[PDB]
Amino acid sequence: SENLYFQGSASATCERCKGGFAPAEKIVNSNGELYHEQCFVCAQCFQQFPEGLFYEFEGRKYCEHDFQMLFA
Amino acid sequence: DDIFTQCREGNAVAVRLWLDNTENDLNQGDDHGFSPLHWACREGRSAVVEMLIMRGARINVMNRGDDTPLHLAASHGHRDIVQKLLQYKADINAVNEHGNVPLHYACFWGQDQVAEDLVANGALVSICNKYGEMPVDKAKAPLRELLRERAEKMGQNLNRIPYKDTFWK
Ligand SMILES: [Zn+2]
Ligand SMILES: [Zn+2]
Repeated sequence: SENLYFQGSASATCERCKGGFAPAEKIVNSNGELYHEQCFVCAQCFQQFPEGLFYEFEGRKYCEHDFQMLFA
Repeated sequence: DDIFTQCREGNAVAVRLWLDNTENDLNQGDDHGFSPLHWACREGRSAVVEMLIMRGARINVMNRGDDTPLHLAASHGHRDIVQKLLQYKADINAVNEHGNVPLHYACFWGQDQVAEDLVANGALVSICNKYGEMPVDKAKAPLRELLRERAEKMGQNLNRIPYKDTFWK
C-alpha cells in the first residue's frame, strides 16, 4: 500500500469507515481502496500492519498476530 | 458440523438438544477458545444467546485473544445481545490481550446505539488500551463528542487513564 496526499473527488470515501477526506490529508491506498491512516489498521488491535501485511477474515483485516490468535 | 457451527448459524433446536446432554461442556472453547456463547454473540443469534445464559453458561469466558462474548456482541453491533449480557452481569470493562474493552469495538465500528447503551450502563470512556488509546477516541467525531458528553452527565471522571494490569510493571 501507498501513502497519498488527498486531492481527489468529494465523493471519495474510506473503505473501512465510509467517511470522507480533507484536501491534503495523508491517506492510504491499498489495492485501490482508500483509507484514513487511522483506518488502515488491524481490526483487532487497531495498530498499523507490520510490513503492510494483513489477513482477511469475513470482511475485516487483521495483522498476522491477531489472525493467528483468532482465525488461522 | 459441531456445536460451534450450530451456534454460529443459529440452529436453535440443535443447540438445545446438545445442551440437554449434560455430558457436554457448554463452556468449552473451540480451537481458538470461542465458546458456544462467543459464537452466538458474535453472529447475533439472540435466542441461542438467551438459551445458553439461562442454562448456566459462564458470561465472562475468554477466547485466545481474551475477548469475551460482550466484546464480540459490541464489535458486531448486536444491541439486544449486549443488553442481555449486561442484564446477566457481564463485565462491561473486560479487557482483551490488547487492553481493549467492548466500548473500543463499538466505537471503532460505529455501532453508535451499542456504544451509547454501554455508556448508559457505566462503561468507562477514558481507559486506555495497552497502546494508549481510549475507547471513545476510536470513534468518528460525532460519536466521540457525544459519548464524552454522556459519560460526563453519568458522573464519569474524564481524566485519561494509562493502561495498567497486575503484570504490566
Ligand atoms: Zn476511515
Ligand atoms: Zn492486530
